[PDB]
Amino acid sequence: GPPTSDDIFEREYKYGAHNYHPLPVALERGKGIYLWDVEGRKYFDFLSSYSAVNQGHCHPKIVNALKSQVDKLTLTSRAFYNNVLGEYEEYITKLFNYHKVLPMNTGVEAGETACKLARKWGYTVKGIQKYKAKIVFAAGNFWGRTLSAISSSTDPTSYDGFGPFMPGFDIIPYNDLPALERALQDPNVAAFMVEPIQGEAGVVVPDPGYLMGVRELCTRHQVLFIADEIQTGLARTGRWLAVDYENVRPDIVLLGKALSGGLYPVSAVLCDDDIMLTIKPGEHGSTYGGNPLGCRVAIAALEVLEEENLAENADKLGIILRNELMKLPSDVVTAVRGKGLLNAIVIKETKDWDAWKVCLRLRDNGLLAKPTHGDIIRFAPPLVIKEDELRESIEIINKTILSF
Amino acid sequence: GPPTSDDIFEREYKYGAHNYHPLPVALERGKGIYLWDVEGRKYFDFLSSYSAVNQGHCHPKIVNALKSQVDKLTLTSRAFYNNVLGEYEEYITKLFNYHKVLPMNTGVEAGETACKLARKWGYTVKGIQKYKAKIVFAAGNFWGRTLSAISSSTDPTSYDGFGPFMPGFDIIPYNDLPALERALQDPNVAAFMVEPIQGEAGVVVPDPGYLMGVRELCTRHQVLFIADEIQTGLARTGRWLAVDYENVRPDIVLLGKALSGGLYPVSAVLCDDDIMLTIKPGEHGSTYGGNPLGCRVAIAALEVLEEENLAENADKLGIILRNELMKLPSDVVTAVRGKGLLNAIVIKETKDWDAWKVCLRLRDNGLLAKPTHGDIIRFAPPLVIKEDELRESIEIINKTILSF
Ligand SMILES: *C(=O)[C@H](C1=C(N)C[C@@H](C(=O)O)C1)C(F)(F)F
Repeated sequence: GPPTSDDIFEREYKYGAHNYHPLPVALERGKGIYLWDVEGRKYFDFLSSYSAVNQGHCHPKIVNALKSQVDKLTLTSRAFYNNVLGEYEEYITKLFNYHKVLPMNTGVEAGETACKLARKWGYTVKGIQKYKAKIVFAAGNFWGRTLSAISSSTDPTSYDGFGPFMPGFDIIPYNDLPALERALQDPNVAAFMVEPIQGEAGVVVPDPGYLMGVRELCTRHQVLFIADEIQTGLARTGRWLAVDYENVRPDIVLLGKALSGGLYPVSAVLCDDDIMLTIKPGEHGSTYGGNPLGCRVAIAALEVLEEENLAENADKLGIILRNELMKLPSDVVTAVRGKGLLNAIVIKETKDWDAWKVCLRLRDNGLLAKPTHGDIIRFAPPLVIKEDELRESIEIINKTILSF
Repeated sequence: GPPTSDDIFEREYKYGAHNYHPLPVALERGKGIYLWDVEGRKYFDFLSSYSAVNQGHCHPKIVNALKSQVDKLTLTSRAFYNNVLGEYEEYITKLFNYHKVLPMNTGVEAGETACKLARKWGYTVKGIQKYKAKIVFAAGNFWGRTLSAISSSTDPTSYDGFGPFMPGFDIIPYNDLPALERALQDPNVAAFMVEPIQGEAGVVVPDPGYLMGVRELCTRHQVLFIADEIQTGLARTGRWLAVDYENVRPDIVLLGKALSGGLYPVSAVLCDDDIMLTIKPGEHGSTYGGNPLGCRVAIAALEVLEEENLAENADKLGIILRNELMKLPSDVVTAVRGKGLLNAIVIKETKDWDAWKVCLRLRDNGLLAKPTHGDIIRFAPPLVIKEDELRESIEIINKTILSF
């Protein structure tokens, strides 16, 4: 017969690096909001592959886009033109209202690209002396695992044993406009990179007016505002971009994860000509960036978000979800936070009760969620979920919580 | 009607970043060794998407693996297990005879992973003081476009304007064993990372015995030998790994590009337990790394290379290609170099005549190649090419080169 779940666990333990400690579930099929493991059990997916499958698993429109293109052409490299890339470029730039896009594959590649743009613009436009340019980041940030990305992290698990670290990266507290203003007094700062909601830190939502104040300070001091929307973008928080809640237009927007509906690693860096064109031909690239197969699925993934009005659904259903989670007792859950369908709860963890235990029992009751800290659980189902599916999930959550 | 080639160029110029200056040809289909542009013209592909379509464009076996899996499950994220990853991990580790593999998406992510492994092993096993670890690179190296990767580059187009740079990277000449021996006197060196053939630098082939000498010096001084085979591996030079020509075993091997046959960004870091397990759960990863869709594609891509004996074909046909190119007059072609089907010619560049114009005319005569410097042209067709097709291509190259 086929492998069991324990077969799958031990094969990976023997032949794969040990860089992850996954929840013990061996999944074999996904469709829409549901996942199935190899034993045939069905689960509500309340992680959405860290918001990569906003459109649900294996969305038919995106799948058909991939199957149509894979028989024609999948990779020319950027040494030549292909017929798909410019169609995607015109589409995504008009959708988010920026001049240009630079295509990359993974989220951390988008962030590295943004750092390279900020520095090159800092030297060639702002007039910073080489190589004194600084980029400011917020404590709690997460944007990947390259040496550069971990050099801006305040989490020791990310950076311990991996130094020495990239110079020119400064860290300030999140949700702290006076701290930002102080940092931007230095004219060698080229950019501030920030998540409009910090996902990895525990769905940390900054105070109203924070994004508007970041925009005001960056513009005043001639500093690029880089908004990392790789997790928060693409309807997850109830808008095309989380910055849309305060009408804020960043200088550079990063997109990734759900840009492909989970079918292909596609990321994007959006900005206007005066920034984008500081990088000349030959000065930045990627083998697979902008390939025609990824472009076709990104177009379809974006079309799904717009056609099915998933931002409106995430906003309306997130209100219901937060409202129902807030009914849970306050000797069990200490806080409920989030926007749209990016939410989290904080449990009152004791010496013998934590969030990993809760998620194990949620899995036993047919709902998959992952804990982000010893006391925080994220709830992020695909945006295609309907109200009755959500209420059935809320039921599983309520029953699981108080069954402790 | 459909966009013309000029339409396609103009649209990318308007909506896409200008980080590339591609050869002006607009492809819409490819299969095997051939590409078709939107006007319907047919071309020999002598770039193979930088050796990512070693198996030829749209290889039916790889396409079938992608189409079969895209219906089932494409991305769970590493928070859970999927049933495919461990089958791939077992397959690739047994094929290359290393204990373990760490899956990533792009080549530069694999190189970043190797640098992190080297540093972590350097501090936790070798005993180097934090954070004094060094990694030595060879001048001319290329391993991607992150801030860390360009920090080791000697090509100003890669790094100029993008600093300040990552510390702890040292540079020595390529193909220079005395220089490596002198560099490895520093006990703080954790690793030497090197390409068995430098592709981006213009297909620079080191002297016989270089790789053996590298392995000897790295072992003698307790330094990790990291072999970057993202371009040279996977039958391109006539072996599973280019280091097989000298039968040496690196401590870490990097694979990328053709690991998917061009259908998906998949890369891999191979090494034994003593190195791999220095990275603990939660200390490294990637959203799309190890997803089931990429794994299914990679298994099929590797099976194609094995089943069709593409290494043997590249070895046999590459010597024919080089011998025929060497018959051109020295007034025109000053050097021919390569291994297997990774080859280049050096032309006698004048002020009126350069590699770009040769490649423009090659395109006019039905063959696509790209210059890597003003006087170097790479010739690297897919490894499924047949001898008669190669000889037809050689006639095109002869006619084009001698037509000036
Ligand atoms: C691949 O072997 C190599 C290239 C990269 N690496 C990135 C790609 C690009 O710049 O788009 C080209 C080379 F050396 F060109 F072949």
